[PDB]
Amino acid sequence: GAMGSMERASLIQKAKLAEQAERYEDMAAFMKGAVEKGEELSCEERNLLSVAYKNVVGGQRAAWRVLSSIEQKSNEGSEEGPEVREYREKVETELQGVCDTVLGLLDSHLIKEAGDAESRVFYLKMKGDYYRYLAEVATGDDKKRIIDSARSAYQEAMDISKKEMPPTNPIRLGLALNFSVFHYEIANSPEEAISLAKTTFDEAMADLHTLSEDSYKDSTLIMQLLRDNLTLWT
Amino acid sequence: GAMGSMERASLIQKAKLAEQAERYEDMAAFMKGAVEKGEELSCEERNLLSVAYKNVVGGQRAAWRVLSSIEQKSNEGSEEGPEVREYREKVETELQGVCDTVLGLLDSHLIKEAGDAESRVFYLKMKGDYYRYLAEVATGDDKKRIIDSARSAYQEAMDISKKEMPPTNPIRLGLALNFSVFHYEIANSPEEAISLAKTTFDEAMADLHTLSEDSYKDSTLIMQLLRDNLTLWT
Amino acid sequence: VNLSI
Amino acid sequence: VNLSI
Ligand SMILES: C=CC(C)(C)OC[C@H]1O[C@H](O[C@@H]2C3=C([C@H](C)COC(C)=O)C[C@H](O)[C@]3(C)/C=C3/[C@@H](COC)CC[C@H]3[C@@H](C)[C@H]2O)[C@H](O)[C@@H](OC(C)=O)[C@@H]1O
Ligand SMILES: C=CC(C)(C)OC[C@H]1O[C@H](O[C@@H]2C3=C([C@H](C)COC(C)=O)C[C@H](O)[C@]3(C)/C=C3/[C@@H](COC)CC[C@H]3[C@@H](C)[C@H]2O)[C@H](O)[C@@H](OC(C)=O)[C@@H]1O
Ligand SMILES: [Cl-]
Ligand SMILES: [Cl-]
Ligand SMILES: [Cl-]
Ligand SMILES: [Cl-]
Ligand SMILES: [Mg+2]
Ligand SMILES: [Mg+2]
Ligand SMILES: [Mg+2]
Ligand SMILES: [Mg+2]
Ligand SMILES: [Mg+2]
Ligand SMILES: [Mg+2]
Ligand SMILES: [Mg+2]
Ligand SMILES: [Mg+2]
Repeated sequence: GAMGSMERASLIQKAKLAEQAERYEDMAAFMKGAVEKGEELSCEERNLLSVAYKNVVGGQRAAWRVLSSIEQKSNEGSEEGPEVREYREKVETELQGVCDTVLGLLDSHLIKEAGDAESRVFYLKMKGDYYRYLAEVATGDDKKRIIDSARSAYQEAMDISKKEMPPTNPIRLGLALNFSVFHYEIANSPEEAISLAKTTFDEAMADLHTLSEDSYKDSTLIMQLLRDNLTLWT
Repeated sequence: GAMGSMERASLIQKAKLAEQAERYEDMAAFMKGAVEKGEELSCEERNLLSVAYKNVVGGQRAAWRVLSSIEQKSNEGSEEGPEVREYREKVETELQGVCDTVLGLLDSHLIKEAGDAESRVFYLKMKGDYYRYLAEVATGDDKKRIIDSARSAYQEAMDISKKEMPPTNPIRLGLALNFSVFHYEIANSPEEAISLAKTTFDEAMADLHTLSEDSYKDSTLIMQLLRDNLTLWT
Repeated sequence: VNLSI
Repeated sequence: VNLSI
């Protein structure tokens, strides 16, 4: 624990500073240290955690995709060495390491100690996301098992959110958006992805009349992402 | 030398892959390993080196500026802890480390082994750039000396480029652009910055008639940067 | 590209 | 902001 000597409050403060500076690797390390203090995260602190690793792994994924595309071309009239595979493997292993770290945090001990529905679904969404990222690069005997670990995490979160949260809750909507992307491009189930995105969107639309103005900006943003995926998918 | 076991050609190949993937920290490490093979860099390989560290230090500088601004506000009606200073120092020390690494490469042994004017001015520009970046964050007894190390490097490059290169050479123009930024915001000499940018621009304009079409795109881009600085400065 | 959050 | 290359 490189962050073991720093106060929890200082770690949170420095995670927010890193966010303002778009230093997401630092931000993730500070929030990892904060989690390892053993206390549960607040609503605001959970968002710092997810944003940090989302951006770290997001850049790794985009780079992995660039390299995997170059690798695919190299294996088509293409001239031969091992360098492209080697560097793709380097980025891939670094990506898997970050996913393993996030999943370990969720397992020790954020998920088990989360009692309120909002936090439980939040962390189960994260668990599904980072197993999905592992599935994006998986090609061996583990792909099928990795895919089902994502499905199982996403599904439990779905069951909780449909029981404990209103249709317009931003965490419930974000979970549904990502579970539908899982169906579409991981689980080879585009019809399930389309059905979920549409029922999710429609039921949030019919519930907007209950919300106060300018207090569901995040829910609106996610409803637009659902509409964009549907436009692309249909 | 973590790159000591990799072939020089493989390092160059992987630096280009990293560039396509916008993995600039990797790109810089590959090119550092390539330099440490002991052979001189080609024109194309020099560009890989400068682009890599330019982007690495560029992100560090932007983050340092965000934090230093927050720090400045905190020292004005502002409430008090040490966290902002601590994290600003963390980014600063990491920035200085990268600058020290680049300067060490130039000193061992790119500058001394460079005989052709284009490479000599190229590396002396880099030396001025990375001493300038050290000057941007310097506040102690070393600031004045760091500033003069930048001036001395920039000045030797200027003397060579005016003797050995045409006015529209992209390296000569880029050196002049950065030396003028040095004058303006480091050396407290805005009039010198303005005079240099204008003589640089004017003498390239009068030399365009010698160039073939679509073969000075980089020189055009830099002439536009000179015109933009002048518009801002006057 | 598929959009996630 | 001052432009460099
Ligand atoms: C990095 C932290 C900061 C910038 C302080 O906050 C990030 C954001 O944090 C909240 O928004 C969350 C949230 C996002 C919103 C959709 C952003 O909304 C707007 C208007 O920008 C994106 C973020 O990544 C974050 C934290 C992610 C989650 C996502 C987590 O899964 C594990 C599920 C859905 C979404 C939920 C948690 C959103 O509530 C807030 O409600 C947002 O404020 C507004 C006006 O909506 C704020 O922009
Ligand atoms: C990263 C390498 C790649 C992308 C392959 O090339 C970067 C670029 O490398 C060359 O351009 C150089 C160069 C730059 C040009 C101004 C870019 O021009 C265009 C049209 O984009 C920006 C780069 O950072 C680079 C390598 C930097 C230097 C700079 C180095 O100081 C130590 C001095 C001026 C400038 C010189 C070296 C330029 O010649 C080329 O002439 C550019 O190609 C064209 C059409 O101009 C290419 O975009
Ligand atoms: Cl590699
Ligand atoms: Cl720190
Ligand atoms: Cl998220
Ligand atoms: Cl440069
Ligand atoms: Mg304590
Ligand atoms: Mg692998
Ligand atoms: Mg609890
Ligand atoms: Mg060899
Ligand atoms: Mg310092
Ligand atoms: Mg030589
Ligand atoms: Mg994304
Ligand atoms: Mg710049």
